[PDB]
Amino acid sequence: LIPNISPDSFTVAASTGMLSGKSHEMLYDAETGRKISQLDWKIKNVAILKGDISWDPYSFLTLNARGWTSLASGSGNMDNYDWMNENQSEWTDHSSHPATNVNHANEYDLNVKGWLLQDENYKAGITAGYQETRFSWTATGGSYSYNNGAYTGNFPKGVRVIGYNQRFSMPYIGLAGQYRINDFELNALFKFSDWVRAHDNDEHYMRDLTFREKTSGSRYYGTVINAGYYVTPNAKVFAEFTYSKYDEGKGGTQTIDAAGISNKNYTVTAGLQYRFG
Amino acid sequence: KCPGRVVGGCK
Ligand SMILES: CCCCCCCCOCCOCCOCCOCCO
Repeated sequence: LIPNISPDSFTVAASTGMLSGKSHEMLYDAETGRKISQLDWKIKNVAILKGDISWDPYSFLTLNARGWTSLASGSGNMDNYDWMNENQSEWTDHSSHPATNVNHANEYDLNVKGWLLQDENYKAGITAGYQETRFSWTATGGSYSYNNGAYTGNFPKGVRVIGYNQRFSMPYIGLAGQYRINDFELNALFKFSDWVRAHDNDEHYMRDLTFREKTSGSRYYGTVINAGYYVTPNAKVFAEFTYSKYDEGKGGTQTIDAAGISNKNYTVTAGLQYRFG
Repeated sequence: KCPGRVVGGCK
């Protein structure tokens, strides 16, 4: 059958707000599993713009493209701990880099929703999609405690020390629900994957080393919740909260195992949704 | 060898 092309089958949304979260760049001894290295990359505050395009070609089927992107460089933090001494549990080395920027971040999520239950107030379905999320940081300056506190001091202000990028991609499955009572509307979504593929890239500028890691078959959990009010029949003002957790996977390391790549993130935004027609 | 650390020279 020929999909619905009526203007009212089409809805667009945009919101703005903030993204925050934390990533981990991990290294383990591939024999004992002993954690030898851990860099924690913080996303403290990044302004984002979030977009959504949704089309209902059929009553039971919605096609959706959504994502968000950083509006400018944001603030972050990085800490780098290393366990060089196999005998000792405490770390031998630590550097701290408060002057770490989140250069950019984004996410894209292309999905379908198959609506299986519906009445006047409630629509519920199964969703499946493809999603990718990327973050980029640059750590500059900072301080260090090396070789069990034998060497301590600071790195030169503004000098870039480590550059780091992560990306996670996956197909996911989920449950989506939509409640509408008069002018109030609530949407809730729960997403999951058991097959995340992750990559990262690390430029150690003071060692002229580039590291690359990749893992596959790791888990993801995500939620989306939004609530809003229709101020016209076609226009809804709303707020939205999202949470995503990319569990650590186990994979290989490259220098130009065993590596772990992980992330959690949150967004809080507010905006407007508009249905045509 | 120095894993992770900002500077190498682990000898
Ligand atoms: C495409 C037919 C639906 C078949 C269901 C299979 C589910 C697999 O997930 C694929 C997700 O990709 C769907 C692409 O979504 C389209 C988004 O763009 C539409 C906005 O105009």
